[PDB]
Amino acid sequence: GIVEQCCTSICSLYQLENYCN
Amino acid sequence: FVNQHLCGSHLVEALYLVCGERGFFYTKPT
Ligand SMILES: [Zn+2]
Repeated sequence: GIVEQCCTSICSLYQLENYCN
Repeated sequence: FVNQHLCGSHLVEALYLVCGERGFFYTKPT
């Protein structure tokens, strides 16, 4: 999920936005 | 925006900031 992308790796605000509602 | 590794509590604080009004969803660890 989020962890793998943004924690484990790094994210783009854009990628973090896939996690909004 | 930060080009950093956002983990644990920093992860959810980022998402609160980034989702705003709409809110977000945090899922269970793989
Ligand atoms: Zn910390």
